[PDB]
Amino acid sequence: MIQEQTMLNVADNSGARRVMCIKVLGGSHRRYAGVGDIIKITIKEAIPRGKVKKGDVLKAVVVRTKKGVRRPDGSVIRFDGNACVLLNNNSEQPIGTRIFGPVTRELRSEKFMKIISLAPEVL
Amino acid sequence: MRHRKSGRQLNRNSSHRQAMFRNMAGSLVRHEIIKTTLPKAKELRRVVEPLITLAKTDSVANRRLAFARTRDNEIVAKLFNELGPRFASRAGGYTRILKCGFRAGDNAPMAYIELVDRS
Amino acid sequence: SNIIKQLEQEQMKQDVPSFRPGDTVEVKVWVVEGSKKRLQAFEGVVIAIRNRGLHSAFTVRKISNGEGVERVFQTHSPVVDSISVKRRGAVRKAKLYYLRERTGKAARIKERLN
Amino acid sequence: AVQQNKPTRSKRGMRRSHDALTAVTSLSVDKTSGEKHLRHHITADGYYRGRKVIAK
Amino acid sequence: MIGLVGKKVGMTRIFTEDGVSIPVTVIEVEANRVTQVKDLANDGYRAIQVTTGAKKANRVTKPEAGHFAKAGVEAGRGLWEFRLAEGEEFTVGQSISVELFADVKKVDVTGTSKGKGFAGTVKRWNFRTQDATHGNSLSHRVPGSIGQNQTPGKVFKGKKMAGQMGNERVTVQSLDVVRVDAERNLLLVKGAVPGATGSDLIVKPAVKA
RNA sequence: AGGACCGAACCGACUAAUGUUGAAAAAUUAGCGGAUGACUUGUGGCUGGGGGUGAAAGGCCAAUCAAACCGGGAGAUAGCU
RNA sequence: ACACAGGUGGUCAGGUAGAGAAUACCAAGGCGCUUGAGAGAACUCGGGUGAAGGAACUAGGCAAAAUGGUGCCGUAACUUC
RNA sequence: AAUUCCUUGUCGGGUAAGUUCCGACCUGCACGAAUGGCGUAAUGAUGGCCAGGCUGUCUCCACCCGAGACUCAGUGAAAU
RNA sequence: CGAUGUCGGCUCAUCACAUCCUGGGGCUGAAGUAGGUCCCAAGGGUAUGGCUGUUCGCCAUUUAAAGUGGUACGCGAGCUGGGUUUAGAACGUCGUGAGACAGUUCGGUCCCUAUCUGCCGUGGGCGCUGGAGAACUGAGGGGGGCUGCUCCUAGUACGAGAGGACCGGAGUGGACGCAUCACUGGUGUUCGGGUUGUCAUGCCAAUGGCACUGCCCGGUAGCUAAAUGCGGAAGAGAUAAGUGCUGAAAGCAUCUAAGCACGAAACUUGCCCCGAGAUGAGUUCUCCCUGACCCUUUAAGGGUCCUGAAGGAACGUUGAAGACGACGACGUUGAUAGGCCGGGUGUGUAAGCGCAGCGAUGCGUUGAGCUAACCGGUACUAAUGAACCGUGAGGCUUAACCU
Ligand SMILES: [Mg+2]
Ligand SMILES: [Mg+2]
Ligand SMILES: [Mg+2]
Ligand SMILES: [Mg+2]
Ligand SMILES: [Mg+2]
Ligand SMILES: [Mg+2]
Ligand SMILES: [Mg+2]
Ligand SMILES: [Mg+2]
Ligand SMILES: [Mg+2]
Ligand SMILES: [Mg+2]
Ligand SMILES: [Mg+2]
Ligand SMILES: [Mg+2]
Ligand SMILES: [Mg+2]
Ligand SMILES: [Mg+2]
Ligand SMILES: [Mg+2]
Ligand SMILES: [Mg+2]
Ligand SMILES: [Mg+2]
Ligand SMILES: [Mg+2]
Ligand SMILES: [Mg+2]
Ligand SMILES: [Mg+2]
Ligand SMILES: [Mg+2]
Ligand SMILES: [Mg+2]
Ligand SMILES: [Mg+2]
Ligand SMILES: [Mg+2]
Ligand SMILES: [Mg+2]
Ligand SMILES: [Mg+2]
Ligand SMILES: [Mg+2]
Ligand SMILES: [Mg+2]
Ligand SMILES: [Mg+2]
Ligand SMILES: [Mg+2]
Ligand SMILES: [Mg+2]
Ligand SMILES: [Mg+2]
Ligand SMILES: [Mg+2]
Ligand SMILES: [Mg+2]
Ligand SMILES: [Mg+2]
Ligand SMILES: [Mg+2]
Ligand SMILES: [Mg+2]
Ligand SMILES: [Mg+2]
Ligand SMILES: [Mg+2]
Ligand SMILES: [Mg+2]
Ligand SMILES: [Mg+2]
Ligand SMILES: [Mg+2]
Ligand SMILES: [Mg+2]
Ligand SMILES: [Mg+2]
Ligand SMILES: [Mg+2]
Ligand SMILES: [Mg+2]
Ligand SMILES: [Mg+2]
Ligand SMILES: [Mg+2]
Ligand SMILES: [Mg+2]
Ligand SMILES: [Mg+2]
Ligand SMILES: [Mg+2]
Ligand SMILES: [Mg+2]
Ligand SMILES: [Mg+2]
Ligand SMILES: [Mg+2]
Ligand SMILES: [Mg+2]
Ligand SMILES: [Mg+2]
Ligand SMILES: [Mg+2]
Ligand SMILES: [Mg+2]
Ligand SMILES: [Mg+2]
Ligand SMILES: [Mg+2]
Ligand SMILES: [Mg+2]
Ligand SMILES: [Mg+2]
Ligand SMILES: [Mg+2]
Ligand SMILES: [Mg+2]
Ligand SMILES: [Mg+2]
Ligand SMILES: [Mg+2]
Ligand SMILES: [Mg+2]
Ligand SMILES: [Mg+2]
Ligand SMILES: [Mg+2]
Ligand SMILES: [Mg+2]
Ligand SMILES: [Mg+2]
Ligand SMILES: [Mg+2]
Ligand SMILES: [Mg+2]
Ligand SMILES: [Mg+2]
Ligand SMILES: [Mg+2]
Ligand SMILES: [Mg+2]
Ligand SMILES: [Mg+2]
Ligand SMILES: [Mg+2]
Ligand SMILES: [Mg+2]
Ligand SMILES: [Mg+2]
Ligand SMILES: [Mg+2]
Ligand SMILES: [Mg+2]
Ligand SMILES: [Mg+2]
Ligand SMILES: [Mg+2]
Repeated sequence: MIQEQTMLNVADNSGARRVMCIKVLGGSHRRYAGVGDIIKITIKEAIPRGKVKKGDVLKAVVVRTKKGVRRPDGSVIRFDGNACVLLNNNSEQPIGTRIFGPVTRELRSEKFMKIISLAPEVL
Repeated sequence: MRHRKSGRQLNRNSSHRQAMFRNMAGSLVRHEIIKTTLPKAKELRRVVEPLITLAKTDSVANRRLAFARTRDNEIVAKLFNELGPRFASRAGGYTRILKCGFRAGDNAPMAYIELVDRS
Repeated sequence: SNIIKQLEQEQMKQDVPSFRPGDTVEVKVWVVEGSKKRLQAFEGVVIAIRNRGLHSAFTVRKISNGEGVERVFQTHSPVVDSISVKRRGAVRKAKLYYLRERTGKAARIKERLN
Repeated sequence: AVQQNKPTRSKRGMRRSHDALTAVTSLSVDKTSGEKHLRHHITADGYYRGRKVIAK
Repeated sequence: MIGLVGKKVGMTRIFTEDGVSIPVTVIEVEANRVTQVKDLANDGYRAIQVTTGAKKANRVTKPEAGHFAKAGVEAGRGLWEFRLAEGEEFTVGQSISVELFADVKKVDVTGTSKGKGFAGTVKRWNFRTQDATHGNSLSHRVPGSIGQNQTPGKVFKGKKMAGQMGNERVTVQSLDVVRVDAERNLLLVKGAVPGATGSDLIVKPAVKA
């Protein structure tokens, strides 16, 4: 359940460590973003020599939330870290190539089939 | 709104409500009939009638529960030694409400509450 | 009521092994992808149990890949396929929410042996 | 927060149209003591539905 | 098309084979008993009048019990009336089972909603709280401004204000029927119908095709 | 040792809510400042209105102060209402 | 102006916890603050809790929240040392 | 600049984005040396700005405890 | 000018259309994609932040779009008090000076219990031409009306390629609204436990009081959203702009003059709710009442006694009903409430006793004990015999029947 000004965490080897959501995408007045969603972020903190850099503005895809997802049985898969995976602004596809931590079954699509392939654990 | 709720508030906060019924239930059993207002009388039933329900089993535990409900040794005695064997075959309903009209000073609806087998 | 319970009793799975909080448990759930019903395992600590008969459910917490994953299975759901107690434990409080901040050493719970 | 005219006393009667009281309809005559009392209330002598219930 | 009168038993869930948890609402529907057939020639419009349930025989009034005895049917807890579509007719004492819904796919459920008492504008019309701090004097939940300065110098009809909320008739449309358990007289509909447990419901088939 | 520090009484009065025909013609509540000193307080005493007094704001001088209060000239005058 | 949530100088100094006349529960002692009875809507006042986020609110982090004790360790620029 | 009219000066930093801020520039409308100049540690219920922390301030409000409101009895105002 | 008290924000709006988005067209220097402009069209929709008091502006980043205006530059007897606009103070400037500056800066009291209209609700009264109880019709009145994206059609038409459709269909989102509490959660000062200080129950033990519910940890019902169901339509009719057919006036031509077809989120329907106080007071069904008399200025009259129906209301127990009223369920033939029994839930293994242990404590008895609003039962208590109200066949005029 991500809104603006939300600090997130980085789930790959892209280079950032701490980002912040600035815009939920996919519709006017869209309050919240769960998993499988594209948000615009800045970068608060990165490694000293990474593919991205402090102050870059780019998209991301949300993979782990604290509020968790739901399932058609009524089950629910929470986490502890509101974490995301960075994306290109144009090709709209991940930047780093080593996904950290698990992801969920809702993430898979033709859009994000690469990310679940690089993920260690698809719940 | 208060849908499906229970209990009364009686224009008193919760520590006073619990302390008042404690003082009242002991004052009931000491006299077996008292005069009070009707909403206080309809609510006292949901205190004393579980105490009489507890009076049907003289364990040392129920001694310790009923003293924790009342804090009065004399009431603890009169419950188990007398009211135990008195109401010993009644499926609840140990008390009775009798309405004596209205109070003089403030028009409050007064009612007598008594135990059933007082006579 | 007598009608609702009559409908819950015809969908409860009777074969649920009983357990308590603080029981390390492993759960096999069905995962369908393509036309493949693989049977994914999942294993962790029961930290909360909500009992309402048919609607009864429980919460399992594990630490996967440095991340704490809670997951709450509807008990009588047909997507869970097997529940197996691995390690019973001796906890005292009925819901173990303080295991959302104790990690590693303090996350350990001692084994019930009775 | 205040009137701009004196409201007429004809309005004051109309405002007090619903302020009339209401007489007690039924008085139970006690079948034993004979005295009249409020239905579902006890008498003034401790009778209720015939029998003596409280020695006052 | 005609509908059926039911009572809201409560909400539960039905798992499918595929692990889909469908939150159903249990509406029992007892044997609806037609009391009177209206038409054009005496009444101007074709409709039936049905009853359901049973009632205390020493409760029903001689005007009301005389109406049931005219039909020759057992007295129910209330009467309801359903507009016939054409080519759809019934006799007087004919009963109706819940097997009418045995082939439908969506239904429409009309019931009296719950009553939330005297509700403020925040709860009723979904206004906004004002600033809960920064010096708000006595105005944390009020509706603010209600009109304009003098030129429409009044307050308009149907302005959203405080007041009564709920306890009124509503209808939830196109609910999905799940199961018609005709033997124990149940009806399983996906989603939540209005009204409290045990209130009366009017269940018609889908009006939108 | 200290116009030292923290902090009660005491003395204050920064913010906020309340109150605004109040409980109150300036207060309560919750936080706040000083608290061995240029501190605070009690009893008595002096300074009188263009005067007093003022770590000064035209402050304060009996709920009133760019001139107190009370009597008088005085039924001041009023091209205004 | 009141049987008014204000003001009013001095003297007394119990117990336990506690540095303490803090504060908490108590002692001696003194009260229950002179309309009540119900109800448990809006709304207001005074409060308690909060999913996910954490100043995005807003003139302004106002207010709330949070911090808080003792002992020990460790402690930057700067400096009138 | 507590002073700059133009003016949100320009440049730099800061922010995703800065009419504020901080640092340069001097084009000082109209600084400037006891109606003091420029520094200045400490100090401040001081002004502006930033960060962390925390949180119903907010998204977006929910629920609860009381005191009122409300009904009944007694009393019984006010401005206009 | 015997006061119409103010900028901006907030909260609620409402209207216009000079249309921002969506809809439909015409033309294009319109290949397609895109535009461009014009015409019809107000139905709904019509961002969030950074800056500063802003209005305005600029910027970021979205969106289909981030419309323009009116409404005392809408809205302080609704809030705010930043700006401006008092008294303090200071700078620059001006003035010999007091002071002054649409110059700047720091600081700076926002009252009002609603009488009427208005409105939101909800009652009482009476009417509706005998009374009563229900059920409706619908004269009307409100509400509702948004849109993205993907895929198919199809890399098709197109195009030199780049690129890339119409139309039609499926799917899925955003926002909003209604409902609901089964799920997920929140709350749950009445349930349960832990624990601090202290005091008390003779003491130990066990409890309890107070300390913001002492502090915490969980949490039932209910209520709730962030939880999850549903909705916006399709269609009809009649149209706007526009497109036509036939077709003269006017041997031709012509969408029109006769006639005829089509034509949009607009119109009227269709959907939802209110809805016979629709005074024009509607309709249907059921039930109830079949007394004597006197009196006159014979009347739809006055009085007397008789009679008291259907039913109603009061009362009482009450409610997922509720400010009060109302509404609903029930009043012994009775499960209405409380209690009780059973279950269930939650808490998590009571007390007591035994053991172990110097002890703190641990183990056993023991998933124990406790358990609010739940569930299913139960007349144990309280829902009185009643009384009260409402009556006595329902004016007149024609008409049609019927005798
Ligand atoms: Mg109840
Ligand atoms: Mg006047
Ligand atoms: Mg009145
Ligand atoms: Mg209700
Ligand atoms: Mg808001
Ligand atoms: Mg105020
Ligand atoms: Mg307030
Ligand atoms: Mg106004
Ligand atoms: Mg007008
Ligand atoms: Mg000092
Ligand atoms: Mg204070
Ligand atoms: Mg000090
Ligand atoms: Mg003198
Ligand atoms: Mg003075
Ligand atoms: Mg003078
Ligand atoms: Mg003078
Ligand atoms: Mg004089
Ligand atoms: Mg004169
Ligand atoms: Mg007094
Ligand atoms: Mg006093
Ligand atoms: Mg002392
Ligand atoms: Mg008093
Ligand atoms: Mg009261
Ligand atoms: Mg809170
Ligand atoms: Mg709690
Ligand atoms: Mg929170
Ligand atoms: Mg949290
Ligand atoms: Mg900022
Ligand atoms: Mg903002
Ligand atoms: Mg801001
Ligand atoms: Mg600002
Ligand atoms: Mg603060
Ligand atoms: Mg606090
Ligand atoms: Mg400037
Ligand atoms: Mg710069
Ligand atoms: Mg200059
Ligand atoms: Mg010089
Ligand atoms: Mg000089
Ligand atoms: Mg100078
Ligand atoms: Mg100087
Ligand atoms: Mg309250
Ligand atoms: Mg004027
Ligand atoms: Mg005037
Ligand atoms: Mg005015
Ligand atoms: Mg137009
Ligand atoms: Mg066009
Ligand atoms: Mg050309
Ligand atoms: Mg329109
Ligand atoms: Mg339309
Ligand atoms: Mg619109
Ligand atoms: Mg902005
Ligand atoms: Mg406008
Ligand atoms: Mg205006
Ligand atoms: Mg103002
Ligand atoms: Mg100001
Ligand atoms: Mg001055
Ligand atoms: Mg000045
Ligand atoms: Mg000069
Ligand atoms: Mg000026
Ligand atoms: Mg009426
Ligand atoms: Mg409409
Ligand atoms: Mg719920
Ligand atoms: Mg529930
Ligand atoms: Mg919960
Ligand atoms: Mg709950
Ligand atoms: Mg203690
Ligand atoms: Mg002890
Ligand atoms: Mg005490
Ligand atoms: Mg307390
Ligand atoms: Mg809790
Ligand atoms: Mg249509
Ligand atoms: Mg047409
Ligand atoms: Mg045309
Ligand atoms: Mg032709
Ligand atoms: Mg021709
Ligand atoms: Mg549409
Ligand atoms: Mg029975
Ligand atoms: Mg009972
Ligand atoms: Mg039970
Ligand atoms: Mg249990
Ligand atoms: Mg034990
Ligand atoms: Mg205990
Ligand atoms: Mg055991
Ligand atoms: Mg039961």
